[PDB]
Amino acid sequence: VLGQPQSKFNFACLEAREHCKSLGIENPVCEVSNYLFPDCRVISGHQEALRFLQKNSSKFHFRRTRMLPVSGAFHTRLMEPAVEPLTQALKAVDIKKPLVSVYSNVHAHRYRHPGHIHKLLAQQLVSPVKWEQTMHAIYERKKGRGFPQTFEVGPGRQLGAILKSCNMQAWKSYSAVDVLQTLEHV
Amino acid sequence: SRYSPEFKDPLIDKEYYRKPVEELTEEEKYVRELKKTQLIKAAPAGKTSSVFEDPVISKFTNMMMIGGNKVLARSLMIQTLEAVKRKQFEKYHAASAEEQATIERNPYTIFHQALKNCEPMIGLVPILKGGRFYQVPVPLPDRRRRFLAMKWMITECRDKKHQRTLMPEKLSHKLLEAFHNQGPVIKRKHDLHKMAEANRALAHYR
RNA sequence: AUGAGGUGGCAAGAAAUGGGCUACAUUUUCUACCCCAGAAAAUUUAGC
RNA sequence: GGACCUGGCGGUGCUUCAUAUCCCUCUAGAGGAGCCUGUUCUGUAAUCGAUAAACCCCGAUCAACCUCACCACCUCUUGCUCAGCCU
Ligand SMILES: [Mg+2]
Repeated sequence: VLGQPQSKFNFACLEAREHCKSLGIENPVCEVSNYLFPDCRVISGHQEALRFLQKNSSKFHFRRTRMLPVSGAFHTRLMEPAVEPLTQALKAVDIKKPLVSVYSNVHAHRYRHPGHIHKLLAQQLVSPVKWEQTMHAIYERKKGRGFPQTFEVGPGRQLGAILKSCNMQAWKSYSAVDVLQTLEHV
Repeated sequence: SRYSPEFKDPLIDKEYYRKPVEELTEEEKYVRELKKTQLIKAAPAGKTSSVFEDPVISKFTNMMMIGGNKVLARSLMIQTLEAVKRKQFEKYHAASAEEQATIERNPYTIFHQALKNCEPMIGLVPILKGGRFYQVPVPLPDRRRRFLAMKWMITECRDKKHQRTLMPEKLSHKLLEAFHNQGPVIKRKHDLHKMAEANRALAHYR
């Protein structure tokens, strides 16, 4: 959902839940799942709530609405059954101290002590992704000061567009690694 | 101000000075003699004795300017003029023999007439007397309406609904629409003339 | 002892309001240049 | 008691105009987003606290086992200098 300045997100989620309560289901789920860049979020939950939001976008002041091609509502309490499995698999693994500053998604700050990554990697499963906060925490600085180079190591260029929306100046020094073709045959 | 009160504004009109002394009236002779004694300010960058100078287009360019970037504003103005000229030439080449006599190809004439077609003569003045705001009709001065036409044209061309359409192209289209008494600026003039007719009973508050 | 030291503990939550820091683009952005190029995509606070 | 003089009216209303401050007029923000925050309330035995005095190691940034303040236990003393005290 891409909102405008007059868009109220928690409010619209509230009516999206009222609709499903009126229909009648156990504890309807509809909350912001991803904060990507200003006024753009990803809502997650039951398809009825998302359809309500899509059909009442005009009332909710949503400029654009696009259903993601994903299996289900990620980053919500609906994914709770997937927490206990992952935890066990992470229990055996010995996580060391990161050599570089690795930023988290649950609270959008650097991982400090290695013994807390174990539970943060599981809370990330059922917590919203704080991408905008992470971008601020990495690139926030005074006007005029230089920005670091940015490399998107992986498929696609979505993070490039998100960074462009978040910080234009940080985006000026952004580049993407081509994983579909290579200029030179090494 | 860095000019003393004695300093007077200069007169750049070139043909005024070539006026024969015989034509000069006694009052005009007196003022010409008086200006001799007065101190004159340096002519500002801008107006010139050029025969192609147009104060209306200069004011429009200054009103489009952002952050003092006058080069870009003049570039946009000349691009708009060229676009209007080329559109009129294209429409002229494709017109019938009798239809070519009523097709104006002078961009300056089109610009002036389009701005004149958008000038409102009456406006409103917010006035709160009884604790509630009251919009009262008032006759607009000539300068006020000349300014309002320009401001409405520029604001209409600055709307965000026009996505990625460059300013010269939008401005030429709006100018050619207003030349024919069409478009949203003419409608904004009409909706002001109507909303001031709907409150002709409030003129008694003036 | 209103002086000097040892030991441990002290981690806080809610709204309602005020301020501050960041990006916010087509009159834009990147390269060459420093201006004739190529690509991308309502309230209210101040001032004159 | 007759006639007259000066008035004041800390005067009251209207009439005409000077009628500038202040509105209206012009420009740019602020209503959005993410943070940190001042205040207020409530809480604990305790203080939510302050870094010309910590940590940092692109930029910043939280407690730091810091440190001064505070709570609970204690200890030093004629001691630094006829001492000492950010009362
Ligand atoms: Mg505390």
